[PDB]
Amino acid sequence: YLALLQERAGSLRDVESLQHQNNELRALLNQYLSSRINDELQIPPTQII
Amino acid sequence: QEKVLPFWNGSEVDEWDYLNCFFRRYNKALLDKTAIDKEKSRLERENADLRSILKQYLDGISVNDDVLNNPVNPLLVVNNRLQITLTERNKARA
Amino acid sequence: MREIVHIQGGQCGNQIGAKFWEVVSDEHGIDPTGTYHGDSDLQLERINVYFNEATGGRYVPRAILMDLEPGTMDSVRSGPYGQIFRPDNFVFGQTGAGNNWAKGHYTEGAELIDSVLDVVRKEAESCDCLQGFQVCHSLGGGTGSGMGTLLISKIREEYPDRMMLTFSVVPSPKVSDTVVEPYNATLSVHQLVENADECMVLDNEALYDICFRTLKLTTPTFGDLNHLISAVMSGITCCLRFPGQLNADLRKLAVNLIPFPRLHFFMVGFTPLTSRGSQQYRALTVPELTQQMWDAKNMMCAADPRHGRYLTASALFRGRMSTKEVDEQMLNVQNKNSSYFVEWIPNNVKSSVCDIPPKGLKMSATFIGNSTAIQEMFKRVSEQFTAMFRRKAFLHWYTGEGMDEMEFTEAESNMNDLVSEYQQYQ
Amino acid sequence: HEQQLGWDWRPPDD
Amino acid sequence: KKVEALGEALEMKEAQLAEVLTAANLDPGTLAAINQRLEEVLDNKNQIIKALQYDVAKVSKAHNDLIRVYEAKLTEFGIPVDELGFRPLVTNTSTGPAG
Amino acid sequence: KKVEALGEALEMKEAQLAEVLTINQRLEEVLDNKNQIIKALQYDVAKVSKAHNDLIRVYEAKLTEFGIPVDELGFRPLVT
Amino acid sequence: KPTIVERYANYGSGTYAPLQREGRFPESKPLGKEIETEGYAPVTLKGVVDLESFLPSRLLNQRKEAAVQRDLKAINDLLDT
Amino acid sequence: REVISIHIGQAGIQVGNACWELYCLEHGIQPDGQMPDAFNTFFSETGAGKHVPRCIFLDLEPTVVDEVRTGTYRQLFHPEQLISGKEDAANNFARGHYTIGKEIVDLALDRIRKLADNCTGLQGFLVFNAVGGGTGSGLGSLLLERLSVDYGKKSKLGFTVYPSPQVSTAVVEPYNSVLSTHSLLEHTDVAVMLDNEAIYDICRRSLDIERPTYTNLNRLIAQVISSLTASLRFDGALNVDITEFQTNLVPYPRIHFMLSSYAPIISAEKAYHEQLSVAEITNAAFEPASMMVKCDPRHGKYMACCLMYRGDVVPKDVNASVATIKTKRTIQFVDWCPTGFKCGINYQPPTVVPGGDLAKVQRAVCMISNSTAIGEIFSRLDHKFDLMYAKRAFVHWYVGEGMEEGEFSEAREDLAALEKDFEEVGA
Ligand SMILES: Nc1nc2c(ncn2[C@@H]2O[C@H](COP(=O)(O)OP(=O)(O)OP(=O)(O)O)[C@@H](O)[C@H]2O)c(=O)[nH]1
Ligand SMILES: Nc1nc2c(ncn2[C@@H]2O[C@H](COP(=O)(O)OP(=O)(O)O)[C@@H](O)[C@H]2O)c(=O)[nH]1
Ligand SMILES: [Mg+2]
Repeated sequence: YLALLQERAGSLRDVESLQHQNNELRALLNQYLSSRINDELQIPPTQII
Repeated sequence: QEKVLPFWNGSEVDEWDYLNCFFRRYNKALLDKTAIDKEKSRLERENADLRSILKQYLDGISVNDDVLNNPVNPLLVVNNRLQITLTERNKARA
Repeated sequence: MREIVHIQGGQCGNQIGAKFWEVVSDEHGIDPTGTYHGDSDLQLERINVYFNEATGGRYVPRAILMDLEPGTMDSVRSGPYGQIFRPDNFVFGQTGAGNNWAKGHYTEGAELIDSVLDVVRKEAESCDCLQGFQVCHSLGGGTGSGMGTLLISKIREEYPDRMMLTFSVVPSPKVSDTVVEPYNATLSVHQLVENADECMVLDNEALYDICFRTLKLTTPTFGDLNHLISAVMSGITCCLRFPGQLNADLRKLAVNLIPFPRLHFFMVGFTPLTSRGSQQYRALTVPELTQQMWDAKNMMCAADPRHGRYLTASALFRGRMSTKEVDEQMLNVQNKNSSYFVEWIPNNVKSSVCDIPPKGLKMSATFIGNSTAIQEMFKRVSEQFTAMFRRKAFLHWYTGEGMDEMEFTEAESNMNDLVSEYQQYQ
Repeated sequence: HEQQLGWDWRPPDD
Repeated sequence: KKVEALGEALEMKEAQLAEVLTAANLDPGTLAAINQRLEEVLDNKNQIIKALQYDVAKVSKAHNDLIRVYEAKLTEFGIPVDELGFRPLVTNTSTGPAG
Repeated sequence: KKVEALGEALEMKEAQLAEVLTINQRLEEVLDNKNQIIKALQYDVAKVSKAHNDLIRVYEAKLTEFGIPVDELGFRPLVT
Repeated sequence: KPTIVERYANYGSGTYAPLQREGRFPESKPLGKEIETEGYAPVTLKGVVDLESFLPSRLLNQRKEAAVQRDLKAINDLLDT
Repeated sequence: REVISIHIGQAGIQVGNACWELYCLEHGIQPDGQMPDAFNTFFSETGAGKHVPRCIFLDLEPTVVDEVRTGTYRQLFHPEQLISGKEDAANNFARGHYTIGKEIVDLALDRIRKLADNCTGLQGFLVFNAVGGGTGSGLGSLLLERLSVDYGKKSKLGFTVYPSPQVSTAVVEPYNSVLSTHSLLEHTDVAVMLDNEAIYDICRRSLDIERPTYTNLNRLIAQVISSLTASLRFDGALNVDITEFQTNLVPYPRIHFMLSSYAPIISAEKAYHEQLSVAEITNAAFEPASMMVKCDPRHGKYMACCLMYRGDVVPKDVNASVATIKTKRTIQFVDWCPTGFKCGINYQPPTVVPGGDLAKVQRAVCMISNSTAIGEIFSRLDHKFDLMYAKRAFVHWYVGEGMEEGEFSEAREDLAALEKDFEEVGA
């Protein structure tokens, strides 16, 4: 049971770190989705994707 | 939570059913850890998806060898490949 | 009156203690033959703190060597100043420690520690009014931690009224000597935080960084490192040997430093440490000795105080100086670096002044801090422990000698709660 | 017993 | 079998909801919004029930443990008169809410 | 866990039935029952907290009446 | 310094009220590495059935041997005789 | 502090023939046994300046034992330890373990015990053998089992030679090695592994010789043994002994098969030009071409490595070099141990043999490492044994000489289990 508790604590810390990284990545992606080069092209990467 | 309620939400005791409350606590810990695992399992896959979309977006801006190598690319179009791909994606995402 | 018995555990502790005794003999002015050939009487006024008049001036140190091999013992005898210790105190087994905590705390400990207690008790009863114990060892080996730590525990149980200084060379990640250093460090701090009264923690990483930056040495062998550790352990307690304008006993230092009975790990440095070349240019007055004292790169510990907070500091000056100058130095340092200091302790610095500077130097100082950033070493060692304890690596060499997993988990939990206790206050 | 899993604890006679 | 009975109840209630909505055919927006704000009311009710039940349990445990610790201190000091009786607590152990 | 989840699902589904029927009076009476449960439960919390404070008072009075310990020693009790 | 059993039996009936003077505070984490698993628990039957789906395996249910076999064979033959 | 040395079979005693020359050169003992404390580990003193080794050389064929009985070292040894049987085991495990093995082991053991009694403080046994043949494999297995039964707790180091992956002399050495692992795994405590082809390639690359005889191999293995035992005799900054080896290099009970390497293994004409400071000899001790065993460490991970520096070494350049090794990328330690190194230094510089191939180098490094890069060797030997065991080939000899079937069944399953154990401890 104690081994299980230790594994749970490790998993919780990993989940927290992963959520942090995901939030940072999503913020960066939203930053890219609004740029001068995003509109100055005759073909937008938004439509390309 | 389980520091103040480790047991749940009168004759003598037999050895087989002797540890049932402890197994209740053990099962509570197992359920919580399984929930942790499920949450993580969704987080890493969503993170990977975000990484992929970010990478292909940066490719969309840049002028790169793989951008040219991908036959479906606005940078250089041959035989309406890009237009066919766009209409296929439109009908698939409709 | 007051005196200190000394013990040198293991090879590292033995060599550090040998250099310490050379330094002390130089400061007190005695020959390697044991005779007195100093200059002034202020040194022989109070040699009974470390030495005993044997027969017509042949002063004998009050220290006991301790290891499990004869090679190191022969080396210390053959080295200079090694012809002064009492041969009745060269206690040592023969089998071999094997750098194993079990082999130094459960078998060879059980086969030699009755004898080591017998000799140390003989010395502690020969000396009249005890003041404390002094022990030198490393927390990365088998007989450094096993032998020395069991000796610490037994002596604490037998004389539980004497202040105890254990000087611990904690392992440092970059200078990785052996493979079981984290295991030994964990199993040693588990007992130190519970029995011993204060350990001064040192590390080879900072002991090398100091030699490369401040000393500007080219090839520093272990002689220079042991020299620095000596010069620290010599000035840790000078108010006993020499008079002072504001004396400070060891118990006074302990009570001023340790706020709670479980926060007694001291990170220590020495000043001045001037390179052989730039010394002729350098200026040595109090408001630069103090600047180098609080310089984060002079600390003999790879834990930058800018990564934590200070609970208490102790500055022991040596030489004829200005007490008001010292006090204004400490006050303005606190006001300049208020952030690095704890709020609920006014005047976090305890200052002491002794009237006799060391050999040659005209002014000197020693710094002993109780910063909460020292949790970094324990956190790192615990991480290195749990990197191996998940897979039980190198664990059968202790399991076969008779230690379960229960005490390993106990020691790791002890480290974790110690880190928590440092972190909570900060 | 009383902490982990007893639900009842009874002393012996002597 | 209790789970099976509750599943049957869920199935019949869901079918009744489906037929009622397909019969009424009212506009989605306003009726949906009605649904969400009383759903929120119900959800907050359930959450506060859970939290306050846990609060009762926690305060009762702290109460009983502190009673025992005062009794122990007084009987150690030799004060022989004990006054208060323990409340019907379910879980007894060392924990945080004592000092 | 499945039982409790099914129970709450049943309750919410009945709530949707009641609201889309316009039954609702019964749903609001159930809600009033829940509110009065809230009231009784928080009143019990108030009772136990006040009794906790009262026993702190009686114990400090008992200690001070003999005076053999001073008012406070060692640990400090927490107050709700 | 008491034993663990004595320490647990002394305070209350299985508890411990640490005095604020010692400074040993293990019952309260420094709030940095705090633990709270209440949010992760499922609130809907969809989550319940998903957790049920997760991990069904745990849900459901040499030379030394040769030497020992040799020794037992020899001793069995001796008993037969 | 003393260690006993036993040499079984042609390869073991031939290696010892250079080991004792190297030891006498180190300690200044003349071949007859005179010198015109530091030797106590390897020699016992008596007479008017006379020293005799703590070794036994035992073999069945007397053809090679006569060579040491007559060749310039007759006065060195005790003229009883040179055991000689009556006829060779003929590469036959059953002839070396069951037929003839039961007749010389008594005289061998009753001599080992009295040498141990003479020894002041026992600290280890070290056994030289090659599993490529009957006389080595079978008899060494029997004797190692007997020693494990008798003494037990004392350390044992098997300096064992496996056959090369393709450069193979015997035809039955797959059988013999598979049948000898049953003891080399379970009875010895530390196995120091060799391979002829690796030394061939090492001396072809660095020692620039294309036709190396057995003399070169024996010399550059005797150098490794001397560098291993230098810490017991001489003084050093961080002396490391046999129990240190055991406690640091054996993470699990059934994982003890460690590689070896030596650097600089350099000529006499490149020694002046090419520089041999610590920061580069440490790197030169880690390339896969400098391993004394024909294995590729890039195919696995390093569990634990141990370094011994003889000569002029300061303990800071070792730290810098280990830091560089860890920061390197072409190698990858097992994620188990952060502190994966066992440093050790000495003070006696490497001892050149006059007329030899190596040179008077100021310093040298011997590295022994435990890594998962040996499951490949075990698997290849298992495969090349199973294929010959398929058609029931060469087995009638062993059948008529004492083996029946259970030996092969249990050896095969044991090797399978060992390979699976390495696989599962890998990741
Ligand atoms: N390093 C080294 N290995 C040798 C030498 N001579 C033989 N070998 C190895 O020994 C193997 C065969 O020799 P052995 O089996 O040891 O000969 P033996 O010791 O008399 O044992 P039997 O052949 O069974 O009689 C070959 O595969 C070689 O690898 C040597 O001089 N040096
Ligand atoms: N400062 C200093 N440290 C040393 C010296 N010699 C060895 N050490 C350190 O001591 C450690 C060896 O631990 P050791 O004493 O052998 O462990 P023990 O056998 O259990 O006592 C190494 O990591 C070295 O860094 C020295 O002369 N001075
Ligand atoms: Mg032969």
